[PDB]
Amino acid sequence: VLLALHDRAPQLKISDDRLTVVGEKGYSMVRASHGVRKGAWYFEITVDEMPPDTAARLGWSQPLGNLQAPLGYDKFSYSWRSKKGTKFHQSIGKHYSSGYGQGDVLGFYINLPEPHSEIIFYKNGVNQGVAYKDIFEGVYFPAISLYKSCTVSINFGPCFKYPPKDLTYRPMSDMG
Amino acid sequence: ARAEVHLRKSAFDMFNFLASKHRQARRATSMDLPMPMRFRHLKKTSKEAVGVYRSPIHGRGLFCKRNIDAGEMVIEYAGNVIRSIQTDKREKYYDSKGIGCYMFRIDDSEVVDATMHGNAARFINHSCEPNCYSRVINIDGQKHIVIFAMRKIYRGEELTYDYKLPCNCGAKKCRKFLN
Amino acid sequence: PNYALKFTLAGHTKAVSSVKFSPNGEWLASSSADKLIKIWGAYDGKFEKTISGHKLGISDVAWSSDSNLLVSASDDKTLKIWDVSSGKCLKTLKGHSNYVFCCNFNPQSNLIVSGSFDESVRIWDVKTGKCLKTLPAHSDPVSAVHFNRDGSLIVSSSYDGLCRIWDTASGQCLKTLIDDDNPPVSFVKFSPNGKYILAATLDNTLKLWDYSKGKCLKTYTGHKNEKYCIFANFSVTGGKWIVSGSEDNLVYIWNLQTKEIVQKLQGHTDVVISTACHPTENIIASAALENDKTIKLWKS
Ligand SMILES: Nc1ncnc2c1ncn2[C@@H]1O[C@H](CSCC[C@H](N)C(=O)O)[C@@H](O)[C@H]1O
Ligand SMILES: [Zn+2]
Repeated sequence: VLLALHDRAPQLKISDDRLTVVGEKGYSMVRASHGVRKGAWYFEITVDEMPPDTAARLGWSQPLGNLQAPLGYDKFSYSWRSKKGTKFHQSIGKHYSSGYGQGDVLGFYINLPEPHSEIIFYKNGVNQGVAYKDIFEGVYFPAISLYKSCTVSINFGPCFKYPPKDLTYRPMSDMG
Repeated sequence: ARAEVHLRKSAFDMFNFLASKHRQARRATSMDLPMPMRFRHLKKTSKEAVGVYRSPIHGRGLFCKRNIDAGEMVIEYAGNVIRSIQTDKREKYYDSKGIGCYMFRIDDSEVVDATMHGNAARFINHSCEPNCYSRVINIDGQKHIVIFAMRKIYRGEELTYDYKLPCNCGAKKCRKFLN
Repeated sequence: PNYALKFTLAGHTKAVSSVKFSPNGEWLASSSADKLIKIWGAYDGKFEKTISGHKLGISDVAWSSDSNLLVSASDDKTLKIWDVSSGKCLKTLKGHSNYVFCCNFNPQSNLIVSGSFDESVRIWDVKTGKCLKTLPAHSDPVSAVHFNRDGSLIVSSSYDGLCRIWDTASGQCLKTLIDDDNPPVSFVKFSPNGKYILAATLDNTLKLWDYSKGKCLKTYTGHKNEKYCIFANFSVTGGKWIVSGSEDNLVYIWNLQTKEIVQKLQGHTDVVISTACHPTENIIASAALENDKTIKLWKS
């Protein structure tokens, strides 16, 4: 699955096989070229190599967020901190959820019937904070903003490692 | 005199320069010497060619005491090189704090702020008939906001360029729009 | 904590400009803007003399360490120098473009700091009277300055919330006491060791700042100080009392150990702008403005 060529942050370390996302300094959020629209689409973000002191923000975001936006700047992008699970969305300070562990197969899901959303930080099908609810109708980009240069994978294979349990997602072999 | 408790007390200014006085080819930037020589000359000589004094145009300014030549380098606008969305955060912040916002950019990716980190190029007023402009140069992979001159800028003349909002420029070519 | 009223130093014709003790602890003299620096005693209020010979009113008179030499911050924009001993027109020293509000001395008794309303702290000479330097102090007039234990620093009481600890010898801003608020800073002074700062900002709250660290430790509650530049003091002769003037016709004296209302003295009929402490014994200067014109000898 080919990643983004123009609608991303080209200074970030998107790999040459186009299956591995590595960030840099400054919260420029690389967004993949496959924004979900409707039905049920779930991809994984297989975290493999990540040093400590990385607030690896993972979640969902709309195209009206900036390429240089932090994941959790405005009313369109969610937020997920490693330290104490503190979420910042619509610029609201909520020491709300839990963080994550290193090596966990991440990858989140937002529920788009063709409205009713399921915005929970899906780490291996385990709750890491029931985040938000009641999105609008539109395109929702993949959303990865990083503080350091950590080496995490992103999965588009239909035989997923740890999806949400009893998720009737469409397999990602129809996205590209 | 101890009885008339008077007003005009607080200034809301982080800098306090308003004293009683406030007394307002050889060089490589005018030579055909290469751009690293000009850029190495610029940081060493913008500290000693110009100076910050109190501005009748607006606030405090950049009053040179030297016949600045035409087309040469004057000063480098160096400050907080923040991301383009940290611009709106610091704009809301220094709207909440009252400190004047200084955000001139190189491009549409990251904008140089000049509020916490800065230099004497914060004290550059705007004249709609100015004596300088700017060009984006390239040094060692980095880009630098460099204020190139236009004409022979005399002793005592305050330094202004084109920023590209009613101004105190005093010129007859006035746009009154800086967006 | 039993300061008792003893005498009344009556005779003033205008608002009493200052009531400060002499450095020998034996002459609580006083002055006003009526060109009458009324030299009084300390224990009974016995009359000694009265200095006159100005053109306009008088803002500040400051004590030299021999209890004799008096510089006058007179409102004719002069620095007329006078004497407890003689009272001769020693040096009339003009120069300031606005009213010379306050004046102080170094402990070496050889410099004349001049806190005027002209936004330029100039320094003058005791022997002849040359304008020594001119500090680019503030965009605000000066209400109060002080030297440290030797005279090497100048603290500022600006009006936009700035207490710049100025150098004296080289004369540059060494440390700027920063505040996100910009209160009208009224009367600052160094600690008697020179290592702590009592910044009297006008928010009904005195602020004791450290000089080394720089953060506040203790404050005070339940006192009226918002409009006038009310002087504060330090007293260790009894307890650790802090003598200050009042606006609701009191004598504001409380303790740094208490920080609250534990002792009040009373009897004035105007705003007490100047207070002072006797250095060894328990004599406290208390005198208000034009609607009082009396000096009240409190004594424990
Ligand atoms: N020529 C001019 N006339 C009116 N406003 C100007 C101006 N040049 C710059 N400005 C605006 O005024 C602000 C300068 S701050 C004023 C100068 C300095 N801070 C001081 O007073 O000491 C800037 O934010 C700028 O946008
Ligand atoms: Zn203008």
